[PDB]
Amino acid sequence: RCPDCGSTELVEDSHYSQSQLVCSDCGCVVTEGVLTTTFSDEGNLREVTYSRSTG
Amino acid sequence: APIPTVEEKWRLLPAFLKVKGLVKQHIDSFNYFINVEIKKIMKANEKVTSDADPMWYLKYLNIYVGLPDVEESFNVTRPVSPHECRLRDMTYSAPITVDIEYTRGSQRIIRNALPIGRMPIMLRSSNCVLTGKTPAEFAKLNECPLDPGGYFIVKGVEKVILIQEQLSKNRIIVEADRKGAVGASVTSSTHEKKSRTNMAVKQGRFYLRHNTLSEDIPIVIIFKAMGVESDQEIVQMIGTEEHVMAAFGPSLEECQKAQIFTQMQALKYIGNKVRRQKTKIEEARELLASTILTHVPVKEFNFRAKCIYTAVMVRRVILAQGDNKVDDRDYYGNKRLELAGQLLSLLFEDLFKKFNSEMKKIADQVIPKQRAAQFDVVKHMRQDQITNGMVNAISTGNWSLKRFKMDRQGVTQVLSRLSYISALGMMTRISSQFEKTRKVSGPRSLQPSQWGMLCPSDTPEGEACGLVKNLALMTHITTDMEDGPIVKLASNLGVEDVNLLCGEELSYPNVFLVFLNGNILGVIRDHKKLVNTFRLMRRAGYINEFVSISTNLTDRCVYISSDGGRLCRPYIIVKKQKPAVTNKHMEELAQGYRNFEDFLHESLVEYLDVNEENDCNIALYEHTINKDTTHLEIEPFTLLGVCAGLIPYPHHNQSPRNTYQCAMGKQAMGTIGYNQRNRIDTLMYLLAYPQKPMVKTKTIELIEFEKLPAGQNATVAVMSYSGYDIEDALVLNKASLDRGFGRCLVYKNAKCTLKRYTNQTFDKVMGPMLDAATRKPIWRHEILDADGICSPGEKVENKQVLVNKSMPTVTQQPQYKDVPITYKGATDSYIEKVMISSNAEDAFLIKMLLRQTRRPEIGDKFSSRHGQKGVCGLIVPQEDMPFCDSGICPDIIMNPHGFPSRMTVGKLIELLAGKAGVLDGRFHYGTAFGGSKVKDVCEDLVRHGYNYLGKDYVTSGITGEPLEAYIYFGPVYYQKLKHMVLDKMHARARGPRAVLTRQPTEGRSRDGGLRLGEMERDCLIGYGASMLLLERLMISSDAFEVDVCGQCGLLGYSGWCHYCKSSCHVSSLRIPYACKLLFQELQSMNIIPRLKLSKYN
Amino acid sequence: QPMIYICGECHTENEIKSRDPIRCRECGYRIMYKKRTKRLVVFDAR
Amino acid sequence: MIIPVRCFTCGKIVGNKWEAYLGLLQAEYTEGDALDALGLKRYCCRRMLLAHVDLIEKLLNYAPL
Amino acid sequence: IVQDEILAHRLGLIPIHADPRLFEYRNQGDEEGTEIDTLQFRLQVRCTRN
Amino acid sequence: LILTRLLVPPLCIRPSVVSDLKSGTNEDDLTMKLTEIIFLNDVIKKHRI
Ligand SMILES: [Zn+2]
Ligand SMILES: [Zn+2]
Ligand SMILES: [Zn+2]
Ligand SMILES: [Zn+2]
Repeated sequence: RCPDCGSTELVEDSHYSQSQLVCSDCGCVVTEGVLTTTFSDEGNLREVTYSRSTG
Repeated sequence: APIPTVEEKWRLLPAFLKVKGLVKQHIDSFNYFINVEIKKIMKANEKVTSDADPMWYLKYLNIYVGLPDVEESFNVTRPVSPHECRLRDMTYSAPITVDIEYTRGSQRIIRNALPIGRMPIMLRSSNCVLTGKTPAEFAKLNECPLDPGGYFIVKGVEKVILIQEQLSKNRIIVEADRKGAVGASVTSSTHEKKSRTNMAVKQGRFYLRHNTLSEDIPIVIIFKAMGVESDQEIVQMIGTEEHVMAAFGPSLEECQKAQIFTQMQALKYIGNKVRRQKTKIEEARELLASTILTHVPVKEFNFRAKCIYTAVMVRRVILAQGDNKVDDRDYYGNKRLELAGQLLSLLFEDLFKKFNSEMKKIADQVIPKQRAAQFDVVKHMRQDQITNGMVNAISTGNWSLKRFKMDRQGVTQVLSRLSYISALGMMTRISSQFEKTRKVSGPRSLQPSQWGMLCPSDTPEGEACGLVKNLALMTHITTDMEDGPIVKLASNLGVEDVNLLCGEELSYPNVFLVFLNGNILGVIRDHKKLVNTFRLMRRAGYINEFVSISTNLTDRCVYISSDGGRLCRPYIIVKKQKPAVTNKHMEELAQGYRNFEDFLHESLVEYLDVNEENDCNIALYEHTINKDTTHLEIEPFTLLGVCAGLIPYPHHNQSPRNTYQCAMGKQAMGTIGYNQRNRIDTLMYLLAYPQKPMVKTKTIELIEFEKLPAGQNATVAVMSYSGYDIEDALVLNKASLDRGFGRCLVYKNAKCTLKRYTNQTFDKVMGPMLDAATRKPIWRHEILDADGICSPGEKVENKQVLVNKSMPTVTQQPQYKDVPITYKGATDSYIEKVMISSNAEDAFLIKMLLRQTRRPEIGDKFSSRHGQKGVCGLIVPQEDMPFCDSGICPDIIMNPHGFPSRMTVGKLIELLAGKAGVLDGRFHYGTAFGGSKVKDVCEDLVRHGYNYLGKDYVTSGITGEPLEAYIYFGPVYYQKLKHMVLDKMHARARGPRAVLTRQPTEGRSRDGGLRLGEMERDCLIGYGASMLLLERLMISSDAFEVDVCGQCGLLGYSGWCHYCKSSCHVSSLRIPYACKLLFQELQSMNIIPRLKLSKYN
Repeated sequence: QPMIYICGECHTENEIKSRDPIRCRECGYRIMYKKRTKRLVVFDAR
Repeated sequence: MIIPVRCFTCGKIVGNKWEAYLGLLQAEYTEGDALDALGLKRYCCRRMLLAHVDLIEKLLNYAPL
Repeated sequence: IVQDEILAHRLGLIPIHADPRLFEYRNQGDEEGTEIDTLQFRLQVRCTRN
Repeated sequence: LILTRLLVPPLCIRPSVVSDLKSGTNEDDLTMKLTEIIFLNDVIKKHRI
């Protein structure tokens, strides 16, 4: 929601190669930047299932 | 009195292309694999049985591959076209079945049709549906008739198996070691084992080194162990020359130092030197008979042939220890080319052996304890094993054969669909065995042995320069023969048995050794008669035309090569200063009385190998024929490959220019085929108005490139204008680009899958989320249809969904979360088609073909078919372009300064020929080492009233005054490249970061930022800008604020130190996030960095 | 709502609903394209 | 794919003279005399008509229809 | 089979015999067009078997 | 210099990716090595008991 006015009309829109949350009423952002994994590590990481990781 | 010349001689080239040539190699190899080799592999493992419960067996009778089909239907096969396999993202394979007989309960049961696997079918093969079809039937199957084929289609992608190049097996190689010692090596490889044994002279004596021995042993001990015990016989076998005995003296002395004088003592010594895998004597004898020199066969423990072989090897080493006659590895006469056929044969053999082993294990596990219910193999004939093996080996490209210990990578590559020339050139590629292991520069160089076999100029510019090559226009790869009649003719031609005489005859100057695929065939005298008779018998037809025979007078060895993979080239036989081919034969060939096979049978044209042509004399032209001539070159321009054939007048240009031109033509933009509209690929570049070149080579007519051009002819004027073409740049006309010149189309693919999971739930597409305020879909869901799928014909903008995909989160009511396929793109795209298909897994595959129409602008890279790559510097209007007396304004203005440094006279010749052609309505030829001369085009120009040098009177368009110097106008065939400024333009905001290290990503498609490498840091250090470097590498990249405790020096969190359980000494500190990651990793490695903080003052 | 599609060889207008096996009458081809939209689209001659 | 309407260099209408040119190919006229009779004095239109490849019918052979 | 953008580009290159002096320049925007500064040409061709 | 305890690093060095497309995940090699080490410790304890 909006921290100042309290408007809950926050919309997800893609910027110029940037993701953030912004309200359409006052144009104020509440959370900018997103953390995503790289494919350089994706091929190195190994898979783990629930059954094998529970016993 | 000039020698008469056959003008129509070049007509021998197309006829050959009717039976062989560019793409026929892989097709014939795959046909031989699926028709002959597979049956031999099945016969080699026809019977498989288990040790337990004897009298049980599984006998294979005959294996069939059938026609390609698809298992989409429920337990029903259906003929499927390769285009349908491309669309449905499936494989184009045929069911491999086999008929067998087995024993269930000692009652023999026979099966006549039992499928066991699926073999991917190469296109245009014998069993492929595309062969034997007319262009109309190709249109009915949505396949281009001009498509070269020969590539596999797996999971919807087109993979091509490159021709592998390796060293010839079973051959002695004399080479220098790291310390300068000139030793020998032999890699004996049979159908079962491969072993490389070496011999060195490190201490004046010859030591033999093998992987199965603990320490290298003297050669004289091995001689004594192999039957021959007298030292005199050993010396006679080595050689009778004084220097030979002087060199072999130390070996005899070292042997006499020990007490080894009999075969038993030598065998005991070897067994003592034998590594673990009298018993030692038997193991030594077995290693000497089977493991060492596998290619040399012993009848019944008779090492006479092996003794002669090692004696000849020692003699060659002694002769090489003097004059530095060291053999070279880059000599292509000792190279072998493995096609896809041999690789697929080895892979199928390995897979069949694994399947038989698995079946035997299952039998041993099931039969002895299950029940009175008799076990049968049919209930365990796994059909997915071979299929999955083939699919993975073709798709991933990594081949791991444990039975042969072969670990190869990059065998299969994605077929490049940039243009027709791109695929046609990638189909005839050849990779090296080195694969960039070291910058040797030896094999990367251009060896003279590549004459007529591989294209000299065609090579990828970059790190792979010299390791990836292309075959010539007229070349052929030989196959394996039976080798029976060769041995029979050699024995009948007077070749005495090597076992009948001692090795002393090997030291005679007139006695020449005859070999056979590395095996000592025997000795002979007057080898000239032998070679002449063998060549005459091969020409007569009693011996296969691919069997090569060569003679080395330095080593005095007659090599007879009959193994496959050797490169051969056709040559016209010349006898007594006159070629056998006359004008009458060429007239009969043109009229259809005879074909190339008739030329082969009538002793007119014969195939020559590199080793064979090493001893023969070839003439380039008829006027070059002298008394000592044996063959005549068919056509010189056949030296170039497929890509290099596109170069008009390549003999007038520089070699780096030709290399760059081939590299850019492999990336040239143009039409792909007649089915380019129904084809849906991940990236396709098409030209709006493609035009065939005015100066076309004969190779272009041979490869039918004129039917599918990849460029346009524009009136280029070579001059300097406005200074916007300083370095390689070019100026384009605004009106030309406005009237359709250079207009291009980019087709991209967007694929989505709706698959069913383990639970009884499926991915479903929701309808467009209509806005209740306006009763219309939202801007994001505007292009969606009623079914939630975007409809063709509309325009797609950035941040717009194409398929409103929603997937369940469970795998009680299902909970669906939205994962729509959004369109990432700077510019708008138009939907041409939306294909919806259904696989056997009930997964709906939706493919949208987005289209973008792009106009040439500043930044687009253009080529001029001469390696003169350029970028559009300025787009001036039509009025600003200069005009001639006729009123023609140029479309492209190129810098003349690029001509002196590169010496591209071929471009000027092509321009003049094209101008003459467009004046007289003709197509001039830019054939290599020939073509239309300058005098002819000059006469054509002077006849039509134009200047005989291309330069015309031109008035400046800007000032309206005539120029002091004439401008060189003419039509040039310019081709646009795929390198666009729109796709290469990139800008990076703050954006996302990586989870491990909080830094921007790498690639542009991943929204990545630029990397200030080590060299950039070095430059910034040299400049001395400390604050700029700090802002770039710390503030703007991975800035973070950590909490460090001033007592223990460890890292805290939220102003608290868990180590000391206090927070009074904890202070904040700015730091790169990578540095904190390094500190944490070091603390994980027990290397604890203790930070002692202090005030900044 | 009647959703229409076009097969790959007979090119006949076939009406199928959601969660149906992609097929076509009087044939067995399994390539189903979507018809062009009826909405107005503006193009520039540049 | 198809014959362009305008010439790249000058801009003379040339799309209307394509099929007629094909007729001149169906007749006994060569390339040069046909391009002369069509009224193409400058060599740019001659190159436009001569170097053009007719690929529209090859694509229509693969059209849905 | 011809692309929509290529079709529009080909149609744009087609000259019109209309007298330009009797018309005026279209103002900025106004995609609807007025009687003075625009002309409409309808092209509807349906190909079928003979 | 002789280790008796192993310092397993935080999750910042060992990123975990939730691959919802299949029935699995993505964990780095350090997690697998630590899992194998703990498994070996448990096996040694079981053999001692
Ligand atoms: Zn606000
Ligand atoms: Zn502390
Ligand atoms: Zn149909
Ligand atoms: Zn023109």
